[PDB]
Amino acid sequence: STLYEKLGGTTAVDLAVDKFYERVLQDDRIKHFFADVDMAKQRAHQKAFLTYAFGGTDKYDGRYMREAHKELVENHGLNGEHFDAVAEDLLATLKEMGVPEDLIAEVAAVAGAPAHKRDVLNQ
Ligand code: HEM
Ligand SMILES: [K+]
Repeated sequence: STLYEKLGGTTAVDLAVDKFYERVLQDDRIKHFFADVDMAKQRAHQKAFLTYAFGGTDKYDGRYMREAHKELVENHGLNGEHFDAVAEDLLATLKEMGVPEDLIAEVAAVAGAPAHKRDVLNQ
């Protein structure tokens, strides 16, 4: 199954989520998409994204993805350049964790997959 077991338990998951959260928070390309939400919810998001990318797709229905990002698309100007910045932040986090470049490619293909990018971007 999912995230806890793929990364190797509680501490490892928290490490991945915190590093990802940190990088995105400091990323001027995209930090503003989180301006109207609290810090706890910003981290919860990076956790969700990470879970998805590692293969916990199940709980993130495309229709829910479309709706969940609709205000970003309509109100914050969310586009593909932004989507890519977040994907790239995740992969940079996993590299900074020593995760193998092949295995980063595996999640890179998931997180950045056309049907999901299409849903997030309200294409
Ligand atoms: C792997 C791709 C992604 C998945 C699976 C995903 C999933 C989610 C989910 C499940 C929520 C809902 C949180 C909630 O309802 O409590 C959410 C919210 C959000 N996502 Fe994503 N997301 C993805 C990519 C992105 C990207 C690329 C951005 C760009 C910044 C983004 C920005 C946001 C924002 C701003 C919210 C709303 C925060 C809030 O109001 O709670 N997401 N996303
Ligand atoms: K543990």
